[PDB]
Parts: sequence; C-alpha cells; structure tokens
Amino acid sequence: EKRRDNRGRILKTGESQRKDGRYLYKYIDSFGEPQFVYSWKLVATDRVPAGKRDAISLREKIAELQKDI
DNA sequence: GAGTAGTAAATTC
DNA sequence: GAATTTACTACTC
Repeated sequence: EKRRDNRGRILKTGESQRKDGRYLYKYIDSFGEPQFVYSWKLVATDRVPAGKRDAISLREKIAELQKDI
C-alpha cells in the first residue's frame, strides 16, 4: 500500500500532505520529539501559487536532514 | 515510530 | 490593507 500526493505520483513513508495541499514531512529526531518540515514543491521543478513564500523542494530539505546541515 | 487535525505566533504581496 | 505561513502538541496505529 503506497499513498500518493494530490496528483498521481508516489510519496514515501514519513512524507505526506496537510489540509492546505502543501507537503508535510514529519520525522522523529534523535531527541524523541516529532519535527515538522513544510514546503509546496515536492521536487525542485514544480511551482507555487502566487502569494506563497518561495522555498526549495521538500526533497532538498530532507537531503539536509540526511546529510548534516 | 507514522499521520491527521487543530491550533499559537509572525509574516507577506 | 487582508490574508497567510510556520511550529508542536494530542490523539491515533
């Protein structure tokens, strides 16, 4: 069973979407307290409704959490 | 640990 | 000027 985004792609565990359609990636840090990461573009290729603050794709943020900073 | 819904505060075109 | 985003928790499995 694999959930998908508001389109037809495939989101991996840990990733998901809130009620605003924006993507949301929750992940328990080595502290024991869930962490919220928000974004609108799943990959640095999509766009973002005018009025929203530009940002890298959540995939670019996750990459930082996997590396170090 | 994974996810949702709801909120508290500050910010933007 | 108005509307909007971010962050954490509470409960759930």
